[PDB]
Amino acid sequence: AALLIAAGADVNAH
Amino acid sequence: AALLIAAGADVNAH
Amino acid sequence: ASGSGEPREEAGALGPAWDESQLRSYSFPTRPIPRLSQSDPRAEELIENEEPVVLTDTNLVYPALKWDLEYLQENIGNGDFSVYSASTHKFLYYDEKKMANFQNFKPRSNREEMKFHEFVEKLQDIQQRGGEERLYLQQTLNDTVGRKIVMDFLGFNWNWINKQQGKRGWGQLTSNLLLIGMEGNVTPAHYDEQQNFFAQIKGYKRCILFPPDQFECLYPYPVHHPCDRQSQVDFDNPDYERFPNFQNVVGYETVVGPGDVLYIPMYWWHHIESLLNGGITITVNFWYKGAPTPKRIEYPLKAHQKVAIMRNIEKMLGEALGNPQEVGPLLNTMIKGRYN
Amino acid sequence: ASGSGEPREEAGALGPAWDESQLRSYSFPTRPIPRLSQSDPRAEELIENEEPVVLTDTNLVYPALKWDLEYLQENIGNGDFSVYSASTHKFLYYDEKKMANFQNFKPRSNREEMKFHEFVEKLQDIQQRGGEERLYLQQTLNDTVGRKIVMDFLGFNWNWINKQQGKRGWGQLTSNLLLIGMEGNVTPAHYDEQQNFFAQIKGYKRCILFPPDQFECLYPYPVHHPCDRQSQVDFDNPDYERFPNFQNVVGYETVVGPGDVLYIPMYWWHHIESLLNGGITITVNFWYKGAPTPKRIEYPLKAHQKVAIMRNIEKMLGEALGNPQEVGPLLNTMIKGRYN
Ligand SMILES: O=C(O)CNC(=O)C(=O)O
Ligand SMILES: O=C(O)CNC(=O)C(=O)O
Ligand SMILES: [Zn+2]
Ligand SMILES: [Zn+2]
Repeated sequence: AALLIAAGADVNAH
Repeated sequence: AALLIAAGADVNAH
Repeated sequence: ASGSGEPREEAGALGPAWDESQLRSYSFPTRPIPRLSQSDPRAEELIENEEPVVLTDTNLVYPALKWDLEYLQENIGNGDFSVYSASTHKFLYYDEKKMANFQNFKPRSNREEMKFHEFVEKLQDIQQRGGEERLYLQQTLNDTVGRKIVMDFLGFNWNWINKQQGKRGWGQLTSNLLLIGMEGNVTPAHYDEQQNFFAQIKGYKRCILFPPDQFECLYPYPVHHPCDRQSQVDFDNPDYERFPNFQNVVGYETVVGPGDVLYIPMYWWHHIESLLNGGITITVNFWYKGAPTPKRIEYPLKAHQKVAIMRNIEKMLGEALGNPQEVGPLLNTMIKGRYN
Repeated sequence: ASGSGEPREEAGALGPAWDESQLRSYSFPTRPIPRLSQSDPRAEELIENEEPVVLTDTNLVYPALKWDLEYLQENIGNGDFSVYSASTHKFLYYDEKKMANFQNFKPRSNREEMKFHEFVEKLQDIQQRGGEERLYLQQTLNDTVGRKIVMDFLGFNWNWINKQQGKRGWGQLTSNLLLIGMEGNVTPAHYDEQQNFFAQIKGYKRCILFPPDQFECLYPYPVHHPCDRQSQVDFDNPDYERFPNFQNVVGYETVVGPGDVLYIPMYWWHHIESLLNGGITITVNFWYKGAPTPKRIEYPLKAHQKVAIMRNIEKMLGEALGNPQEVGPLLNTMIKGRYN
């Protein structure tokens, strides 16, 4: 449950 | 990956 | 291909064990499950590869071949036995713990605990009055059985089946289910998450198996629904609009009689019916936890591993969303216009 | 409702900052994003509730308001800058690491590293020859910038934004993206997984935001596809057959000019366009990792939490199947005739 909700940090930057 | 493939043990018995 | 093949001849010129008219009519084709001796290396190869096979000479439940209602009533003891009752020939299994999730589910069959003698009486009463009611006794054997049944159980071929367990790396025996049904009873298509040696004792059963890779043709209920692991398709009246790929299903079938043992591999769909006008049937099954998942997962994955992945995704979503009812809507949102 | 509202009047009676004809025409309705002073408690309430707001008087990037191409070329140093080139006004972002998964993907825009003076020259050359080519410089600020730019960067209102970071419990500043674009350039709709203070420096940009609960109307690409987090819908020519719920989308919009700061909350879709015939635009953004997930998860879940669940399911499946291409087929098998 806590594992699934964990957010990422990806943004539009190469 | 290993966590997802883990099988259960449910059968038709009440 | 041929279904159960030309019926076998009973020893002593006692005639065909059954005839074609005792089998129900279905819309899909089938091929035969092989019937082999347990000493045949081909049989070992099939079990090793988790494919079904009928073993004709295991003597697995040899002492139980004398079982009938009179003997069992006298000796099976005074424990409770689960007896399901239905107004149809189909006895669809439902998990009573999951019925809280789905309040709109009303099972067709009903479970009543009773003593074995009360079960015999009910059958006797129904037969006497020509009633359309049907009963199916399904009870796991336990320490309460009488002394005669203990001796019989002790006389099973534990030498042979313990060797199978070890050779296959299976877990321990989880239970033996005693199955006593009326002629024509049907257990609809479903899969179990354990390995099964299915030991026929009295009467004849037609067993139709489907490999795990036919998941997409058999449409199981949602994992949180009470009928988890059972097919949604009505084999007697398939709804091809809802279940279009049921038009592509292909099975393996056989008819097992007294003394036969059918290996039903874990995750394989099976539909089981007691032959019409064949009398009562008696079966005892043996369930073993499957072998552990190998530490080095090997690609490509097997079909049953993909089934296990799908089950776990469904289980995890139900827990993370806090409600099983929201699983469907989220999955739909995930794929619509994205993966479909 | 009204879009960006009646254009604002520039001080000193210098006329409207822009007019309606500099905005592109789209099929959906929009309502205004509020424009508030940073001392307005309503602004604090909106940021606290992760809703967008335009702050008019932060002085966040006050020293950068004097920036133009001549100043930047003289002082931004001799580092490399990522410059995207396209034959269309739409600069769709793609993750170059994920292009191995999808071999059939051919991006429309192209990234070329160059020195800032080479970037100015290209723009100058294109303008001189009346070419249809378009450029968009997008480079994160780093230690290589010249001494003048350092002093400018040091002069940003770190007092104010550091207080925001602490009040909101956000993680640390991950980067500042310098964005220099041509009139008419468009960054198509997408969401980012970080909190964003979007600081406008030169020219005007129209920003269209959609809340995370409009996921089902905006059809992001698959998580493993290079255009992960970007909408599949072509806003200029929406395919309602593939994307039917795009007929129900509703946005929030505003036009930001020099000195404005737009809070783009994590997970909110945003479409950003430099006004037609408005000259070059300059923006510097500030990205902060979101606050940690609370230990006691509280139900009902928020929309962005459901987005995060869907992303993780997709990620896990790709790893467990050993190939991203099999994600779609397995998800389809999971729901067809079961959940849809
Ligand atoms: O015999 C029946 O009617 C049903 N049996 C089973 O499903 C089983 O043994 O796994
Ligand atoms: O300004 C643009 O064209 C795009 N900017 C962003 O998507 C952002 O800052 O997160
Ligand atoms: Zn079964
Ligand atoms: Zn963005």
